Amino acid sequence: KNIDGYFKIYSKHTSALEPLVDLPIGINITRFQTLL
Amino acid sequence: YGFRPTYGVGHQPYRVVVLSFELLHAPATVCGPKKSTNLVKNKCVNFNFN
Repeated sequence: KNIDGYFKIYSKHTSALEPLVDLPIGINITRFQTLL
Repeated sequence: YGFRPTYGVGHQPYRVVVLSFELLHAPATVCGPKKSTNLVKNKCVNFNFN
């Protein structure tokens, strides 16, 4: 999720997800790509 | 320049450092030093936690 210039993510390993990080990065994100 | 140790004060080398500040529409990351005091209990007092 990215909103108001902050990029924060959630994660949980084996329920609700805990917060994990946050960046004050203010870039404009429009596309998504994964790598393996 | 040719700086010599026997030159006058007007000709001595001087190191100059200039600090610049910039503000934009991005979340700022540089701020100034804060304060922080002690911690009393069992008394009706004013507090400020972050």
